[PDB]
Amino acid sequence: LFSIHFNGQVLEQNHHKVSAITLVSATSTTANMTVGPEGKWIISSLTPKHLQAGMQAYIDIKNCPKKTRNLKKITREQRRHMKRWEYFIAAEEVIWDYAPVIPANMDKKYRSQHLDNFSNQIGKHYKKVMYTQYEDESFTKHTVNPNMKEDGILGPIIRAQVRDTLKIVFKNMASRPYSIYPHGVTFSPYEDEVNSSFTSGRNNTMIRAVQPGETYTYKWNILEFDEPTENDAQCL
Amino acid sequence: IVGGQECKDGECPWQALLINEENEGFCGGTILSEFYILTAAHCLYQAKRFKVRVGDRNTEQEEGGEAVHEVEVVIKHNRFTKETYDFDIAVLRLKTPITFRMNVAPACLPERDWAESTLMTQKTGIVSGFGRTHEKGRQSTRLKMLEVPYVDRNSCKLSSSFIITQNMFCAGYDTKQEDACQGDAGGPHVTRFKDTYFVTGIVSWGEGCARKGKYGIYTKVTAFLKWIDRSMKTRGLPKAKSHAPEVITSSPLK
Amino acid sequence: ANTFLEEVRKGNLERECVEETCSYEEAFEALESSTATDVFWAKYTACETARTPRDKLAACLEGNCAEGLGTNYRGHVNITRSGIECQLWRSRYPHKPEINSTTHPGADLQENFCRNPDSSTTGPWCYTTDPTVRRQECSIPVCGQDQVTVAMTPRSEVPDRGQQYQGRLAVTTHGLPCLAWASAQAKALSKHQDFNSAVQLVENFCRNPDGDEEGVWCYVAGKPGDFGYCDLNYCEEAVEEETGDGLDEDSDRAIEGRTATSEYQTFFNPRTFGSGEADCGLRPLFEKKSLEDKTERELLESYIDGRIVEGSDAEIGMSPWQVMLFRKSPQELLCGASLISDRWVLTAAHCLLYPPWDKNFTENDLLVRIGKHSRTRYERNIEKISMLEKIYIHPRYNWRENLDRDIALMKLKKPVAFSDYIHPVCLPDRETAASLLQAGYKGRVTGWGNLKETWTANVGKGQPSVLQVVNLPIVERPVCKDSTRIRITDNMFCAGYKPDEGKRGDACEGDAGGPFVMKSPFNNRWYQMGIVSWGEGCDRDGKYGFYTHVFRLKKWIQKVIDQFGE
Repeated sequence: LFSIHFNGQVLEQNHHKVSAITLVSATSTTANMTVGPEGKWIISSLTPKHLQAGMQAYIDIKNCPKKTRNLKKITREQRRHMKRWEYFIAAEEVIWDYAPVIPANMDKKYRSQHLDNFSNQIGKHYKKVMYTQYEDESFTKHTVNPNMKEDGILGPIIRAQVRDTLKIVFKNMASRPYSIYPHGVTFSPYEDEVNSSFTSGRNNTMIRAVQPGETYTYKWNILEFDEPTENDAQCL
Repeated sequence: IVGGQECKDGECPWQALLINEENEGFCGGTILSEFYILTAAHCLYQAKRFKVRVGDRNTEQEEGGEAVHEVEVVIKHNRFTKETYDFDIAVLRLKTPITFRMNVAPACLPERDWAESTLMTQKTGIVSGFGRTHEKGRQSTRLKMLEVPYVDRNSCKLSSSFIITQNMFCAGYDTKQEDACQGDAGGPHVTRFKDTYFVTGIVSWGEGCARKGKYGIYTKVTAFLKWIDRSMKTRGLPKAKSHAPEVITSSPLK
Repeated sequence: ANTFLEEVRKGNLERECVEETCSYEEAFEALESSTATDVFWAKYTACETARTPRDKLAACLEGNCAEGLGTNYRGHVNITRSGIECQLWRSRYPHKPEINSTTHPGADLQENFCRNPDSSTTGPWCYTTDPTVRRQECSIPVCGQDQVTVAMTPRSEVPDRGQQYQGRLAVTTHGLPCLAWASAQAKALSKHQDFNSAVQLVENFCRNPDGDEEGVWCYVAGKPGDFGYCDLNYCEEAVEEETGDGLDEDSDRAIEGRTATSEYQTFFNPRTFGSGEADCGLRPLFEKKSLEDKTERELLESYIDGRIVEGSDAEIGMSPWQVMLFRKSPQELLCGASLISDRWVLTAAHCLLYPPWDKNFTENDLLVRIGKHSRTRYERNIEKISMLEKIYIHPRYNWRENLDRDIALMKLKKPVAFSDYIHPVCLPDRETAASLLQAGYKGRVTGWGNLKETWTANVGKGQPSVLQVVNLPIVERPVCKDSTRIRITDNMFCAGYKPDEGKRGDACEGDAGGPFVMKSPFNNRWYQMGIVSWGEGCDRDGKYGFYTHVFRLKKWIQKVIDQFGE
């Protein structure tokens, strides 16, 4: 198989707004869409079982003024919800292990071997970085001191809407420059938040390299042109 | 196809027409016993007076000495939403007791157990009512009671813009013909379960009644057992034999 | 048609009275008729010459030709000689016949054909629908000498509201000639007129010195009153959606939250107009207290869509403004009106001037009552009877075509006050709706059952005491073209409910020209923009009304209040 994906630009397979397709033996399927702003998007052919040779591609979107559609930016005079809610994410190195905090079914394979100083292997202080979500400009404690339990090391609950102000205030503080990238989202020419090679002028530059200690906010306004269809489920 | 057939003059007692002192009705009720008449709360609140007459198959005409069931006062309901619709059930406090005649037949009381066996089997139902929920241009002089099927719960929250809870669900045909606001408000959607008759629906208007061919709104009195029990035993024994039986109660239905 | 019982009167009268002796007590019991008894003397009596034989004429026995004088027609012939059908008998529009529909309903007073209500002078004539002539005779054939009566007609054949105009013409509208500037009175009433910059000047032709986007005019003489405007045949291009590009410029939200002190506008001057500038949209009821009663209950259009309207009840206290017209003797309901302040009162023009009706009022028989919730009741502590004394006609009063701008304007001299039952209303301008094309806020057109007793009859509902509102929804344009057989000017739109099978309707309530008072959702204030004209949709079979786009005429009031100080 081939785990293909259309970064940024979202297709419409079977009249359904999707951005991924991974079947086998060349399934009889075609799609179509409508391009957006100019830029350099990515065709991420991320195939884990097929990477010893190389398979990468991108999208080169220029600008030829021919026709203009009736695409309105904001919602049509009813929905806005302009709020000052920016998702705070700090790439911390809190002590997180494979076994849960005080395991229930007793994961002795990792508790008494790698979780602490038992068996004299790794230790207790780890550097496992996890993407969380804070409630203020502190970068040290979220809604609670530990985690939300229901997600663990996985990302918590994040919902998007019109003018959701997806301003990911990312501030790395570990030992390797990290960033963030939502699956299939169109951003601004100023902020990156996507593995893009589009390095143009200072006006349309985008760099996601966030060194440990430096903070960067990926500001972009998610509006009505970032929502799926009507027949599918609510939140994709 | 079974269309809008009128009610029979035999087994169709549940029709307590709630009118006014003048020649102007508003909604209807449900006959179950001699101390409580289930109907919508907007029948009396934000309306006019209250005049009930059981066994009245026609409003303009009269079939003799049969329509007599006057009401003294009335109260409201706790969960009754004034703006929308939710648990829209009100009890009419009659003033004169009426025996069991031909056009006045009693019915057994519902229970919480008939909630998982009545909705999965009887996927249909009948809506008894003179026709006062949609009093626009279909005011029939004859007591009409059409048949409406039951639909899945996942297709009732989108029938109207108002989010519907569990108390009310679908009780009509698909988006084809006119199957909503049938009969009088507070109309009994009694479903013949098995050897008995238990009402399980009250037709009410949500945002009024216009081009509502999608689905209908009908309550479920199986969950309303805690309200019909708190307003029957806490009131005590009938003092003057149904005065008020008993209207002297708090507004949130005790 | 089913059983031998109803088809017995056709073959009964054969050789007993057609060519024999009969009168009243000789051949009366051989007819068998219980309901159609009195009308039998008029149906059989039609052949003025002779009724013999039977298998030849068949005019005064069934209904085919019009031998004799022509009084009825059984066939379905709606054509006349101009394409427009005859006027319906169950309504009086635009003229008023001698009889209505209350003298004899047994003679089928429906289906507008070719009949004769009074004497016969030529044949089955009709009433002219257009205000041009008065009668339009038909061309119904006649037995015997098949000849054509009258000769039939084959009837076979600057953009941006006009700014940079350079035409060379000088044609008035009615009959008010205007001279030039080299006469004597060149600069008369011109002390506060706001001059713009667009068209140049000229000697004696149609020009636009003020700078109006409506039309051009000149300084006429005649009588010290108003002035006429020039007319030019442009094009029928509608001001619908713009075909350029495809984007807009409107807002996107305006967040829910009443944060508005006093951001109102002012166009007129308090000096030469009076009040009605600041006191607007401030009713001591449920406006300043930030509350909601049972008035504006209009949520989303996707309530549950719409089916058939009914018209609910009302309550005393929700309809403050109520300006109508009445007569001192007798006291009968006329048509609706409006009020912009406390002096100039405007109303419709199709209820005051009608040359064909031969009734022109002066400055005494034109009364006006403001603030009323019933008809039989009569108080004094809540309202006061007003009185008019000044009348003014409209320059472009071309009502003989398709009713083009029929709005009158009087003047009130009684210094009345403003309380709970009397509420004034301002007027919008242009600096607030420059791109609000995707809207359509309706007004509060109150009134009882008055329109049903002015043009038609409508037997069933008399004069109800319920403040019934009138809905005026917004519609496209081709909705009343594929099904409507009569043409309509692009200046006026359509208003009506699409019938499903063939039902009538109940949407012509209120008054004949109620006030269109709309609350502005920007600062919570009632505004007045537009006047409801003549309505239609309850006399045929559920059609569409006609309402002309009358949104301008704002600067015309300012240029005629100059005689208050002179």
